Amino acid sequence: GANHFHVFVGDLSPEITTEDIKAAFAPFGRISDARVVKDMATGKSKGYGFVSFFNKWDAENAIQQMGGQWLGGRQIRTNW
Repeated sequence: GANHFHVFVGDLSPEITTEDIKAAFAPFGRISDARVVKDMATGKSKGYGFVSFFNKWDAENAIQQMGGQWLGGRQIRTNW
């Protein structure tokens, strides 16, 4: 169907899950999908995740606003 606008999130704490990373990016707008990439073998957090918004003037906010903000005792990268 119609494509969404995907936001990369780097430097996540290993304790961070799909539940709380969705809660951190919910204040900007509604989320079509969000997840933290786990390793297929072990199941621990790889370090990064994705958050896809419906609107672009929304992900654009989420990238600029969260660029270096603390989440789980670690500053995060944000980009497309």
